[PDB]
Amino acid sequence: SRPTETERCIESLIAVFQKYAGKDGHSVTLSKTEFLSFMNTELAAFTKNQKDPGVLDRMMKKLDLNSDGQLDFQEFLNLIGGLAVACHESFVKAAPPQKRF
Amino acid sequence: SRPTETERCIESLIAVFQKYAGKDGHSVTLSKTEFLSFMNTELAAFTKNQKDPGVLDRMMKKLDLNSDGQLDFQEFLNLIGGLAVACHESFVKAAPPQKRF
Repeated sequence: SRPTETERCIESLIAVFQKYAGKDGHSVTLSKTEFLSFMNTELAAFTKNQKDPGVLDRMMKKLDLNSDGQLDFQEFLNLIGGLAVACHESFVKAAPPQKRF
Repeated sequence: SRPTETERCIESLIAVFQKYAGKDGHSVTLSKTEFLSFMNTELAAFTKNQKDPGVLDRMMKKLDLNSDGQLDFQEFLNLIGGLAVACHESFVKAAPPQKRF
């Protein structure tokens, strides 16, 4: 597999992490702060003017950082993935009258 | 944001789940079995001829299913995401001489 919709799907989220987590191959982790810039630089639709300080702020905080001292592989998928569920489809635009704290 | 590399990245993994987890909007979950077909139908590069029964088999089993009785949002990102780390970049093609059980 290569040109498969899913194929491009996987490589997509893995790299969002790798990009900040290493441009020339360094380690299998990243940085809580390095994630900051990425979100605001390549994910404004999720944190546009911080219209919602409960999507990103809640994820990055609850991500529980303690893996090798640095970020991680799923931590990112978890970091951004969670936002997708708290900003993109899956959960949002599905239960407008069923949303609360 | 819309045409951003990350933008397409998020929508990519969310839909892999949604697609099996509902084509016309049903719920925010999926099905352990429904995931089976998806992997073999749109992710053979990860389970091609089951060359590696430790990537998918270990993920789907350890995913710990007990959310609303059905699958879930991250469960998929976790299911496929984990594979990306156990088959795609992030972890693989990074430590050839540093891999083991």
